[PDB]
Amino acid sequence: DYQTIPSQGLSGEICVPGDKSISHRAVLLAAIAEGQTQVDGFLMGADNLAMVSALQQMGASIQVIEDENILVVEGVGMTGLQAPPEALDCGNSGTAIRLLSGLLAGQPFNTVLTGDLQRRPMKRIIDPLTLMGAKIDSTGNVPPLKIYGNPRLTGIHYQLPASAQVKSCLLLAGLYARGKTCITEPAPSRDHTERLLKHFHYTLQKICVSGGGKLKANDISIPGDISSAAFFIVAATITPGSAIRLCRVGVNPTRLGVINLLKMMGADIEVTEEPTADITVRHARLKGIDIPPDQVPLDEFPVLLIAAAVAQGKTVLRDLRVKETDRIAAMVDGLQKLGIAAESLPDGVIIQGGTLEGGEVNSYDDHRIAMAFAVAGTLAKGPVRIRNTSFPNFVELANEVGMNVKGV
Repeated sequence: DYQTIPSQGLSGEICVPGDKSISHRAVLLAAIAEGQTQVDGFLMGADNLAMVSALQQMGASIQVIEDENILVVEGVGMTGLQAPPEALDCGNSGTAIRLLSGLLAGQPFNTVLTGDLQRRPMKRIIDPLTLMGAKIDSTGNVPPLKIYGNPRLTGIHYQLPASAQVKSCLLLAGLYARGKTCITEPAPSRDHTERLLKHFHYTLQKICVSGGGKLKANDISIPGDISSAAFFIVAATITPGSAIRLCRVGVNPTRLGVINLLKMMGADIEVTEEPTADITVRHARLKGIDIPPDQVPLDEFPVLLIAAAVAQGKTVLRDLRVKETDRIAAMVDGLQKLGIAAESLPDGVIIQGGTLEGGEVNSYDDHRIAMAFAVAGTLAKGPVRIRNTSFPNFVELANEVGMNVKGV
């Protein structure tokens, strides 16, 4: 159990842990490039290391210097991946299972993808991979997935009615498809895959990628995870006398949703192949807003709801994926317990700003939810108790900047 006590003000400079999505893509692309790549700021979490283990099972040369957050990867070339002796265990990483599916569909061997993920189905990536020539067995529970490598995939044009997960997977398959693979979508979506492809010298057309190119090694620094940054950003925003600076945080437009929304509420957020920046945040009073639906697709959203809880006025969004709709429900419950008049809507949510109270909330064993209520704990009139890996690191960092969190 995690307890909090009202913060007397956040201050100082901190680095947040490396970006998870970029870490995933950096090691996977580096593994098959030509030459040596050094990865700095690699998120040494369980998920990211599950990806490293899978790649090592397929002949990838990767040194893990866990204490320094570095990887020294010796690429094996686009055609250098080899049949793994056993199932690839993706543990809890729904990203690993999706990217590997895209990477492996077109190899000349069979693979089994295993993991802890069954709530999240993946017909959205299997359908298009199958059109490219993939033979994937996804019957019963998924995971596990059986992939019957098809070393003769063919490029396809595929229409996506705003999903970066599918686009990432298909760009990966496209490296191993004959011809061009083109993905068109209604509006831009996270483009970390496109960026790292360009970082490793592969050419793109903006998006189409062609099978037949060659990834070349190129050192990379993983920017801080703006999704992690967001919690400190909101903490600093709502807590009197706070002024903090988050160093080297990635500020890719496709990930700035929360920052954009906080700015509209009146937050004081100074933002000084992947754009990275320093972010300085100072306490500020917020107003409620109408949240535009196109800003949600740009994981951290739960903590924005905290910012809404302490603003003056009503905050509302009308017109989403199920995963987030579930997280919203968890926030509405928790806020209710802390004296906040919140209410779920079939199309979104409606929060009336007021005054956080001390109390108890249920985190639903979700680190993002627990983190969000830790942030609320900074301003809550009394201790907030939470019944919730990365959160212990979150705890150490929080305490260092004046956000009080005791796992006792």
